[PDB]
Amino acid sequence: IAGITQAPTSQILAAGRRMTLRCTQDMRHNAMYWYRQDLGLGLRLIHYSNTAGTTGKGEVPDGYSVSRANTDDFPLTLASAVPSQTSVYFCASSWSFGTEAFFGQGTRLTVVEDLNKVFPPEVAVFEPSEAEISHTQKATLVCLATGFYPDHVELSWWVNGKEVHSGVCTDPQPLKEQPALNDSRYALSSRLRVSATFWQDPRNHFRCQVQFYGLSENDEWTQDRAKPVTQIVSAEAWGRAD
Amino acid sequence: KEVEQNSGPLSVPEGAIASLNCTYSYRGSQSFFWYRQYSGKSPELIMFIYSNGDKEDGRFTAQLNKASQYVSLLIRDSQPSDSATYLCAVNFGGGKLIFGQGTELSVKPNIQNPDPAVYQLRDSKSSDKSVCLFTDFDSQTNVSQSKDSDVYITDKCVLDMRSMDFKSNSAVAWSNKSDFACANAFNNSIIPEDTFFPS
Amino acid sequence: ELAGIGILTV
Amino acid sequence: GSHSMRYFFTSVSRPGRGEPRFIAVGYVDDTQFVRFDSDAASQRMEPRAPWIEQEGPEYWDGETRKVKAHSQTHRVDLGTLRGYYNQSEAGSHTVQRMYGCDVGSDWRFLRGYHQYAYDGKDYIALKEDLRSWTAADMAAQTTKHKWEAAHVAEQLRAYLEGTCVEWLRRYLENGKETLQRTDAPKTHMTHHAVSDHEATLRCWALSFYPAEITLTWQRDGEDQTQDTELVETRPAGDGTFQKWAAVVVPSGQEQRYTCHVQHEGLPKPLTLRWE
Amino acid sequence: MIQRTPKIQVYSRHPAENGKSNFLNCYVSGFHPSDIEVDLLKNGERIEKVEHSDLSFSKDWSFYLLYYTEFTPTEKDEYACRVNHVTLSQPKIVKWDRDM
Repeated sequence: IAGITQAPTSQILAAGRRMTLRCTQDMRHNAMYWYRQDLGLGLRLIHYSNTAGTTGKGEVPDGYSVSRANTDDFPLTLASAVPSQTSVYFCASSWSFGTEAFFGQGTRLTVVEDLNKVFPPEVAVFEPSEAEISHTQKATLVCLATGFYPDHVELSWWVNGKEVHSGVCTDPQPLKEQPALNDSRYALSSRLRVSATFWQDPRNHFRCQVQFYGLSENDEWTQDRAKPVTQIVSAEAWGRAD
Repeated sequence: KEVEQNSGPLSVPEGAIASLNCTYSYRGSQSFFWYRQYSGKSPELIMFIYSNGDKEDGRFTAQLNKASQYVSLLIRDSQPSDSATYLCAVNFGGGKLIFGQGTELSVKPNIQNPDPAVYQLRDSKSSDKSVCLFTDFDSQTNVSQSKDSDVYITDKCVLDMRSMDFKSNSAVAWSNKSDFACANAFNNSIIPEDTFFPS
Repeated sequence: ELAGIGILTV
Repeated sequence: GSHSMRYFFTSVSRPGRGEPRFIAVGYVDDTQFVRFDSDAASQRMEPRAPWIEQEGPEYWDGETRKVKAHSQTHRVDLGTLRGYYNQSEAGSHTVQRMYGCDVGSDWRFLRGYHQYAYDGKDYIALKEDLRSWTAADMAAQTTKHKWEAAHVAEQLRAYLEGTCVEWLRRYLENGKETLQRTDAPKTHMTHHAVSDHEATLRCWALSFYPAEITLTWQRDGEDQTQDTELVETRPAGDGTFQKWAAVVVPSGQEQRYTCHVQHEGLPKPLTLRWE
Repeated sequence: MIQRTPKIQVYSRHPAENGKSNFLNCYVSGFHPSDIEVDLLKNGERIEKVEHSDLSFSKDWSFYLLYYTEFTPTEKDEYACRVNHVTLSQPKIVKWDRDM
């Protein structure tokens, strides 16, 4: 089925390095677009292209190259990667100029001067209160993901090896550990609430699962700890009849 | 150039009519789009409009006034699954598709039974790394953060138990090594009345 | 005013 | 009393080498007001009537982006049609596009159109209802299907019933001095004998606006669709137009013929004969 | 591929008058394709300062153009329009006739 694809979906850059975001599209659309989104500035148009072979400057051309050799592809390029370019990047396409633009999934890109400042999440689970169980007959487990930079994190709840989407809520956005200090690391909380009986059944398995996006496997890691790569970090808790 | 939407965040109660607006400079603009963005997702088209007048699409109504440089979006019969950032896009010529800043919308859950309480939960990877929960407060109660630089409290978040038709809002706080209690946790914004403490 | 829509490659 | 806005686009491939030519011109009624020429230096949309100049930079940037977009489209089109028709790349070829709208005396929408030609013949046209297409041939069907699937027609109908009309009104009001004037045709009459017994006799209409006119020939008040020579209305180069009508007639009854001139700038028809 | 030969009319902007400034016009029409050569002649020689309108077209798709130049008619001077088009084996000349 015809659609539109970006790649990669996530990237961490050392400052000064050059980078190209792939974007491709099989819908036979003439017009294509690159945008950036920043945590308060909505989408801003970078470059565009009305047709295969032609291109144009948007509101923020400044910083990035671009090319349209054919209809399908529209790669976006960063020469010297400055940390001001940390954003989320979207490729979109439309049939012709002026008709509806269909967006791709997005790319989260973080530019840092130093790759030693990247860190995985520690994940903990916190088992519900007896007071909660003896007050509202519900039981809330909470999960904390802590000490991670950047905020390339995706949290999910697994009961008995099966993901749930009910009785669960997660902070829409991570929460700086030091809201002043530069390159500060982040934290994420989540709540899973289930019935008194479900929690008290000791056969039930609960797992908080954090997919972190980190270093490509080809990276130059030099430090004394492990390479803060793309990984899943989990924490578990089991049912207590007490 | 200039695309400007209502400054968010806005808050609308469930089932109510919600309303967003967008104003644009260029008088020659000929195509107007409304997109819906959930957090960390991709903008998805709600609707488009080319002509002066109204466009109906289920729970949604677009309204365009070329003379006033104006586009509007009207959500009838609001669901909580309309809680999302809303984007206005207008075309300024060729490939020059410009986006508004986005109005952030949050539909409030109708709290069926306010039982404001604060509990304490202990750890598995030991016992002492401490965390305090705030739950079952009515939508009228807000939460604030300004403790030390050490004590972290999150924003309110609403979960929905579909099997029990129940809805709960909750906020989580913590600060590791501390003499951080439960009574002193949610007092930067004063706690409600019957705020149940277990001790 | 030129058309800003409906101009599509053949 | 009626009026019209129209845009005319010509795209010409100049092969063996590269870079096609693109010329766009825009007219309100019989008056050119904007143009774009891909061979000029500015690479921008340019004013060609006094009253469009007062428009702001957003207007001109807008029109420029849109007109460049038109050319780029046509440039893909040239390759595409070349492929559709198994033509070689050694020959020069032409794409033409005309669109716009007609209003009545009160400036309310009367009619719209969007027509497309290849090598000077009809390729695809929007029909009067603005919801359907005429494809001149088999190759054009492919384009038709593609345009139907992409809802081109609804977009064009929005432009043609809304934007076109609206902006026509804006242009007519803004250009009130120039656009809403009527210049009465100055008339006269020449006689040149051709073969003793015969003489050619010609009725001249000058300095009139708009271009629409009627020059007819009568003998004794009787229709002459036969022996008549009628030349195309031509521009004088100063905003007005010129035209004539001649008839060949045996010498002696030069008072048995009258020439009739009809124009909206005239209070009543003018009928002339010799002295 | 249909070709169409240009119609050509030479004339002045205003009625001709000796010693009084005017414009000489050559209006070519009904031609296809668009590529066309047009010169204004004074006593058979090329006049250099000639302008032309922007290429447009008519309902049947055939192009037109107006070529023009400032001139001051005398009784003795002859004026012409020379047009070359792919449909023509050699340029075509039409003389200006004031007493038409």
